[PDB]
Amino acid sequence: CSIRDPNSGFVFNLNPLNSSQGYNVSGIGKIFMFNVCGTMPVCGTILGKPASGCEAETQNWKPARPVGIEKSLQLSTEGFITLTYKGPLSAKGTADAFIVRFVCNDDVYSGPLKFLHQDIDSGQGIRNTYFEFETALACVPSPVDCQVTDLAGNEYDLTGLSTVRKPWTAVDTSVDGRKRTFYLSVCNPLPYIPGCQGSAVGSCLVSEGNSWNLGVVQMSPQASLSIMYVNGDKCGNQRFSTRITFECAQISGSPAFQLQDGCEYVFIWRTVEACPVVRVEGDNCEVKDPRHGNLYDLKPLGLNDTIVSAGEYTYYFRVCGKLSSDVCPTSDKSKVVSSCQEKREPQGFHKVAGLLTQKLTYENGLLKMNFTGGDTCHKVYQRSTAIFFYCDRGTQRPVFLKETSDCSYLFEWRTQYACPPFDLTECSFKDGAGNSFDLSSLSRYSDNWEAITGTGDPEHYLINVCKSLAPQAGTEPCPPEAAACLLGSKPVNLGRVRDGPQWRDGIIVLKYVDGDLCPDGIRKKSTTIRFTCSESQVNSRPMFISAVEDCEYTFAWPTATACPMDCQVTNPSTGHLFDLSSLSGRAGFTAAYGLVYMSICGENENCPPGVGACFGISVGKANKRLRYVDQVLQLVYKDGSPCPSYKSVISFVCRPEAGPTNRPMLISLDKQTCTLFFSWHTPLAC
Ligand SMILES: *[C@@H]1O[C@H](CO)[C@@H](O[C@@H]2O[C@H](CO)[C@@H](O[C@@H]3O[C@H](CO)[C@@H](O)[C@H](O[C@H]4O[C@H](CO)[C@@H](O)[C@H](O)[C@@H]4O[C@H]4O[C@H](CO)[C@@H](O)[C@H](O)[C@@H]4O[C@H]4O[C@H](CO)[C@@H](O)[C@H](O)[C@@H]4O)[C@@H]3O)[C@H](O)[C@H]2NC(C)=O)[C@H](O)[C@H]1NC(C)=O
Ligand SMILES: *[C@@H]1O[C@H](CO)[C@@H](O)[C@H](O)[C@H]1NC(C)=O
Repeated sequence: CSIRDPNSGFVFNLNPLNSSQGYNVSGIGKIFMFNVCGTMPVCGTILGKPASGCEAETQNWKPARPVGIEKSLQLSTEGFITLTYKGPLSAKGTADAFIVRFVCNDDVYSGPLKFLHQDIDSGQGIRNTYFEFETALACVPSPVDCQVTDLAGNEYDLTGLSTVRKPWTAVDTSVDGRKRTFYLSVCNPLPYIPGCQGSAVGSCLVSEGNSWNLGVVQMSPQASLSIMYVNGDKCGNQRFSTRITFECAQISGSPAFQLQDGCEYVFIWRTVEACPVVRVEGDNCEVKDPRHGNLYDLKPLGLNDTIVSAGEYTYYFRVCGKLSSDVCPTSDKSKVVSSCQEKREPQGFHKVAGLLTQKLTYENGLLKMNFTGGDTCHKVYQRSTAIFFYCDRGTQRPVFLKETSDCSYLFEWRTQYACPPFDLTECSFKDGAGNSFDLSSLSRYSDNWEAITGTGDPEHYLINVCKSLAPQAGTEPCPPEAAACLLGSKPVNLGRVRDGPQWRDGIIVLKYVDGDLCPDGIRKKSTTIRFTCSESQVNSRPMFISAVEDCEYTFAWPTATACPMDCQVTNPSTGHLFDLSSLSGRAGFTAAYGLVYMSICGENENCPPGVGACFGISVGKANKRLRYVDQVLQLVYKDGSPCPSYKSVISFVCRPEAGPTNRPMLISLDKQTCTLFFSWHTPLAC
């Protein structure tokens, strides 16, 4: 059922509206039903044909005025889209008609079908009936409002995704061969891409110098969140479509190509923009958290003037208070200075950077302060000072970020004062052998770990290491005491922090306890994290393993962190262990000069005992601290004879074949530091 707008040049398709339940509405004491670009087998059979529309009176097996033998679709005088189902020639040479108009609504897809009126010419036996059908398919390809509300009343905004300077893209290749780059836009047309322009192209595939428009910017986002772009260029008998499913997540994600269902390309987009927008203003330097319920109080940060240095300038500000420092002098009028830029001489001056304010704003889990009303910059702008507060264990000094185009001076401050109540545990332990383990690097204060489960899993798992969870984005927050959490019906506490990690039956176990009540109503849920040493897993995530009787939850985590902290050293990136013990020995070797005697990993029989190298005079004591640096193995022999302290740096370099003269060579003598630099090309370094 497809037509062209002469004003627009767009190809409209109502194809997607073929449905099976069809569409059914009341009026004039009877119910009118039909389907679109499809049949309505209920009340069918005009001749032997299945009928597109019907009529009946009810509340009914019996149909009436079956219609759909002559189907017609066209633009009227307005340039508005009309579909006519004419039925059979009853009498007097005229057929019963259904006339249905398609009216643009960006916000809905198969939007309310309302009966309008019917014209009754009894004289000519034509009972002609008139309908309106709201759809986004009627809308000409144009940019869309990118703000959404769900039925629960949570507001979102995906404008973040559309405002980017770069075009979002998902690359995807097959087992061998196929290589393609998906361009996605949100609510706005794609940026200029060679081969993809059309009218309002939302998703585009480029492969082998062929571009495909896989959906036009048509319908607004729907509520988790979804967008569909439809009416892309021909795919056999159909036209291409793209579905993007948004999911609320800690990261600023990219859209990831998931699968292809006929002519529809489906993507999953895990991003922070998809998270319910909730924002709150406070005064008296305090603000209440809408999710947890706790009160942030930043008054403690204002008990002294805060000084931050930048390049040549130096910034003074007092949190929620008047500056005490003898700079930017201004008491005149009703202006209380809270922020000052001082450019130190030369060509230095003092500029007021912000006035007193005790307003603390909370915007989607960030705390902000803006000191306004400063000295004029760029004729029209008043200098302002913004501080962004993030949760952290200790309240460290703020750091200068940048000056905006409107002379807003931006500061980040990670401080515990921005952190809800939170439990903490010692995260280093030792095994039976005395090897050191420290998982403290996996403790996250601003975010949490998202567990890896199955790809369709309706539930997500949040975990932190050796502490209770950081605050989470959304309006369904976990109980504050939880260190692990389940996110179905309600947020489920899976366990609180009690003890640190322990070597239990030859594996690293972290146990959280006293979560929500188990279904039997006598026990409380507990979580076990089983850590397994894996050098390659450097950014790894915990994999959810099992949930026994909705009571015992178990995760596994292969990670490089869980690994223990003899002339051998490990490549920190690959894990290949280089052993230089096979070269050691009191016997040792000589390097060209006069000569130089030296032994590695051990002492030499020509020098004083305990000295690694000498000539004749000690040039360094033997030692065992081997470093891997820049694909080279390195020893430093220090504390030698007096420098007219002599020292020897020995560097081992990869050589796939053992050369005809495979002995170390003195490559430098630094006279300013009395340092002897040796290089040795040996197959042992590969
Ligand atoms: C801490 O608090 C202070 C106080 O709240 C905040 O500082 C303020 O920042 C405001 C920006 O939101 C700024 O308002 C601006 O007033 C200027 C005066 O010239 C006005 O030009 C700005 O107007 C822009 O937008 C309006 C409405 O759309 C337009 O009518 C106007 O022509 C300007 O349009 C352009 O810039 C917009 C963004 O600024 C663009 O969206 C828009 O596309 C358009 O771009 C064109 O012109 C731009 C140059 O102006 C150019 O970059 C672009 O290429 C195009 O050529 C706006 O009303 C306040 O002036 C400022 N406070 C003071 C004292 O001046 C500060 O943000 C706070 N810090 C934090 C953390 O928020
Ligand atoms: C309409 O959809 C029905 C059922 O959903 C399917 O059997 C049929 O092939 C579709 N027909 C057209 C005209 O697209």
